[PDB]
Amino acid sequence: VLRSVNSREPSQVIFNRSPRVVLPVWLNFDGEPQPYPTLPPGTGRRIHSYRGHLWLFRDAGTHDGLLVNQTELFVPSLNVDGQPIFANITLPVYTLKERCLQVVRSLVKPENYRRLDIVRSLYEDLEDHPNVQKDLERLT
Amino acid sequence: VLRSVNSREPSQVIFNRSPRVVLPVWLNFDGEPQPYPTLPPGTGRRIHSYRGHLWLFRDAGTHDGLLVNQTELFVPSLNVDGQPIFANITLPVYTLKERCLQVVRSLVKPENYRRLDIVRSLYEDLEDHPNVQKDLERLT
Amino acid sequence: MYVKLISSDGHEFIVKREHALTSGTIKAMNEVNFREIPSHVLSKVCMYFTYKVRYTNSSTEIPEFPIAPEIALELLMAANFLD
Amino acid sequence: KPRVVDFDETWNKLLTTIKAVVMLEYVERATWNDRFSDIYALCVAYPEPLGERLYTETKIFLENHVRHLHKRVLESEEQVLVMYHRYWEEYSKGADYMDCLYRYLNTQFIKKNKLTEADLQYGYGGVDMNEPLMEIGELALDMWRKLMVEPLQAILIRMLLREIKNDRGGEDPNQKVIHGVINSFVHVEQYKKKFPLKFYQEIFESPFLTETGEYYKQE
Amino acid sequence: MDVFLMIRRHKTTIFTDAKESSTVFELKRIVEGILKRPPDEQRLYKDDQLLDDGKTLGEGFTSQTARPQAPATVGLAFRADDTFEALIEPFSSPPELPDVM
Amino acid sequence: MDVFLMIRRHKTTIFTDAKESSTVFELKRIVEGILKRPPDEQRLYKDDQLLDDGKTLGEGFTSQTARPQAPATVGLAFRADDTFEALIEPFSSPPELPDVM
Repeated sequence: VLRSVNSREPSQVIFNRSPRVVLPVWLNFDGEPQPYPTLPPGTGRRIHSYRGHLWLFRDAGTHDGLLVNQTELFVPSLNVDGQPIFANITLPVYTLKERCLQVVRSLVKPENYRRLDIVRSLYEDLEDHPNVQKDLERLT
Repeated sequence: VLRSVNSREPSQVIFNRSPRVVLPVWLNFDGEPQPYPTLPPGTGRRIHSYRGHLWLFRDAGTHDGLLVNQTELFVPSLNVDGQPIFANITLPVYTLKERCLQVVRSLVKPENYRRLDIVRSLYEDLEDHPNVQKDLERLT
Repeated sequence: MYVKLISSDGHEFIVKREHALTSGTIKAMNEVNFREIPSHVLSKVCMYFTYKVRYTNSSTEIPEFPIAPEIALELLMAANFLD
Repeated sequence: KPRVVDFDETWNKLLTTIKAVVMLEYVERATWNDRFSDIYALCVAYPEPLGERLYTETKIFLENHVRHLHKRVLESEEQVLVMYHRYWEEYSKGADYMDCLYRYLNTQFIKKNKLTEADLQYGYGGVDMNEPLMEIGELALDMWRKLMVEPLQAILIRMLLREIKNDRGGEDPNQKVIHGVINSFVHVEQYKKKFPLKFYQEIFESPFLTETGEYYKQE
Repeated sequence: MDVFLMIRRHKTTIFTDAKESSTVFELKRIVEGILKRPPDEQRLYKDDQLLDDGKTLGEGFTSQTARPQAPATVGLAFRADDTFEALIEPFSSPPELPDVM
Repeated sequence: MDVFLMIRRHKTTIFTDAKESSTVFELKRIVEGILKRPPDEQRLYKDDQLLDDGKTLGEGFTSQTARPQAPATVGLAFRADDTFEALIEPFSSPPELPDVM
């Protein structure tokens, strides 16, 4: 369902205002995800894309969600006056719980998650990482 | 010196035949290296480039040199009968010295190199973490 | 307007009522005592409220919420406690 | 530092506040300072949450609170309109204050451990020990439905239908009681996302349209 | 510009935001609203430095030093009758990191 | 297909490649050319299994089991009259891994 419109009309974009290594992902013409080159904290890239193409942004290491233009998804519009579209990528409001969980997933190896001194559900919250595919069902 | 020619004439290419995660690099119009999306072991991509653009390939973890069609560098050509040009990316036949250095370089944390039971020049050998700019200088 | 939050070590934190109400748990629980939350965690919980308030939908680029590792675990408890 | 508190302090204080629950002075000030300081200490008590023990005795208390209220209405079937409804209010205002207070247990213990109602109906489990591990307010209302509304429904409906039929006849029945009883049929399923009004429509609206037709047909 | 603070006095701490342009005395009114102690009965300090009532918080509490996520300390000492108590029970220390961290 | 071998006998080892389709006897000719012992006076083993002269190396030396970088062992036992001596002094073991490895 979430598969890029094959318009073939170019649109240039300027892409990172977050303490993350952003991974840009494009959703292809058939709906399959394709990862593009990563952007370190504070970096800019001018890039070429196309009108009605579906982009989303994640953290490259941990797969976490990142916002673009204060929203969850980005689509190139028209390059009016030939000007490239801006894609200002930033952190979402993460919960205090998750801001803490990020930290736990990053220090402990997955094999030792069920050894932690917590109730079952907090293991099941650890083992449900930021799975991109499940967010595509949420966006659909 | 070594830089892509701004021909603006398109070319389609097929990009791995190794047990490594390949990192393609494009040498821009100014000669500066721009990294592109990796290819894991045995994977393919059909990609769009341009005639007289300069490509090379490294490893995604160690920055090791890799070959494309037995050559160190690749340049796209005109697509005869509309068929995509094949870039078969492989390992070189390294020196046995360089092969031993790889294994040591990737396991041991650099601070401990000067701590090893080896002759002093081997530290100097190990401390070339295969520099791409030095290899641009080498090819110039 | 304010409310009082008292750590396990008796430190009393007085915060903007609104900042406190940020927590689903505090909303649940105006002088709350936290026999299980020592003043280093509580002060950072208060920093998080102050942070969330100041940086939630702010024009200035959002800096990462720094958390010290040692308190990350106790603050995780307080976060999972507070929600 | 994150620590354990025994259920006896937390729970019996809770129980007292869940009984006192008809009012929120104890929520706004006392639950902020006193009540929650006890139960929060325990709910996700650092080494192990006594949130399970607390939920269990809280449920048994709510069942006993609702059964005490139910007894008072079962023999007082005329009072089913006044009392099953007003008791629904004392106890549901309670479910709300319980849930202000309990938003910690509710979030930190209950929801983290909370198996979906579909998981419990198609054969799975670890929450419905004695009622599903629902928020205390949802648990309270589920218990109110199961123990007050469902057993008293035939009397509640019959009385409301007679009182309204008498209103159509020109009598002035207790309007506030009638409206409150009717609203209780709505709130007792407010937690069900698929159909928050089904119970009210099947149990009260269908019988009500039927008696109203017979009244205007005669008029 | 908002300045984020911890107004600390013995076992007291006040987490609140105030403007960079606001005064020490206005902060004492905020503290009054909090601890039910009038400003004359308060001595505020920027961290541990005694601040005069007419000074702005900017005069070192800046939005980037008194930050939301890393507030500056505003010492508070209450006045027991004629004089101010000695200026902060520090916050308690956290426990040691488990081996796995 | 090339099959890479280590024709090993007691402390001796011969590194050579032969075709998957080549015979045990042809390998014994390679060994004869090297160790100056005639083939009938050689018992070749695929690793430790006794091989018959007419068998192809494929019949377990395959290019992927007898690989250049991980050759198969071809045991060799020399002839003691009518009989073969007992079949390979193994190669020495490596030292323990340094802690940094």
